[PDB]
Amino acid sequence: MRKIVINGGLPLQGEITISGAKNSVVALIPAIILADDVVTLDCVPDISDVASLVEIMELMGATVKRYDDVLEIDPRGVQNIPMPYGKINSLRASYYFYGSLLGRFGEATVGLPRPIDLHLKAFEAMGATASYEGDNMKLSAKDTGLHGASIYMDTVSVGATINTMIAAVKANGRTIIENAAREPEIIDVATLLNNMGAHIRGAGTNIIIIDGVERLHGTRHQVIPDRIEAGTYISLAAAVGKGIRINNVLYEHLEGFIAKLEEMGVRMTVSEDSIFVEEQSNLKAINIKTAPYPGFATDLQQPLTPLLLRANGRGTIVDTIYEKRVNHVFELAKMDADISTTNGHILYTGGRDLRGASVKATDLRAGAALVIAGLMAEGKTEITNIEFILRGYSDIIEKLRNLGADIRLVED
Repeated sequence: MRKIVINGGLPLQGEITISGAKNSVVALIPAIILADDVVTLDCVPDISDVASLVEIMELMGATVKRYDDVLEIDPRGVQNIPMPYGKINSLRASYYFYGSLLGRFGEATVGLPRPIDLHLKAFEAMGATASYEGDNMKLSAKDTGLHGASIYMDTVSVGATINTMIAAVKANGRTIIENAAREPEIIDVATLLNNMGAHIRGAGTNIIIIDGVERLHGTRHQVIPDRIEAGTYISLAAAVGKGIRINNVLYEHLEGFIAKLEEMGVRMTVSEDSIFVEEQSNLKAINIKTAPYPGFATDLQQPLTPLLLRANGRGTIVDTIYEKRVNHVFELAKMDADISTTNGHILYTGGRDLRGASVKATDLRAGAALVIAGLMAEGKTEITNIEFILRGYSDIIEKLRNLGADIRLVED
């Protein structure tokens, strides 16, 4: 079993590039099926989910050219065929094919082995009912096709919002989505569709209005950066770096995260789609309270924690999304960090230097914190159970080594 060995204390310096948003690309790819021509995607992350999606597109009749970070997909040869369960079960959001095939063919036969009910509830309003026979579900629209409807999301859902929006652009009439998700991935998908010739308004707000169109042409879209991976490296560069420029990062997708950094005293210049983090000193301890977008992302409270340990004073970290996301606390405490837990609150007192130890990555974002803390601590830090970290952050070991860090993979 492999592990990450880190000798910290060294100042980091150089350039680093953020990969494409995973949560966005999984919706962009199946949405291409609606197009009548080739659609090109730029800045596509090289992850297992993308590779899996490409195989499915190819199995349904789509030709795909893959090179650099670019995906050229021709959806013209896509056939209306059922999707086998043994090919879609390994997918994150395979339900994004639902709204895709509904707008394209008016039906979708899916294999079965509940947050998916909100998707169906929206499809129901658009005249699409789901039949169940054996181990298969077939979403079938009316003979006239999908039609617009006033949909109020009883629960804020990123998936249900996107899936509804995908099936709405090629429907008949006006579709209004109230209480919709405001996440950046919603805007990214809507941007792709609008550039294909759709009519989407209010993307990014609580009210999205879609005016259906008959045909959709091709276009070229650039996938938005992973805002979480961005905030991870920004927190890293501020903690141990002395001059790191984070490339391919949208400042407008980290409004809440940036505001908290400025409260600490984090100095940084912003130009183009990049952020240059200077060498930090005299940081102030702040309080963190996670919230739905554009609130403080719950997937950023852990990678920010080591930077808070660099700060001076005491603060409090509260996660309203996941009240039990504290599996990083004990591991950081093993590195001589003044961090503890009570109820749901995460107490911390930054200021004192950390010491290298043998820690285990419990989850993805927690392990990212251990890496940052590993670069801070004096001595050697060995992190076990890191297979999901290497998948969460593509080429992370090489990226940090190019920053001047003594990070290394050891297959034990």
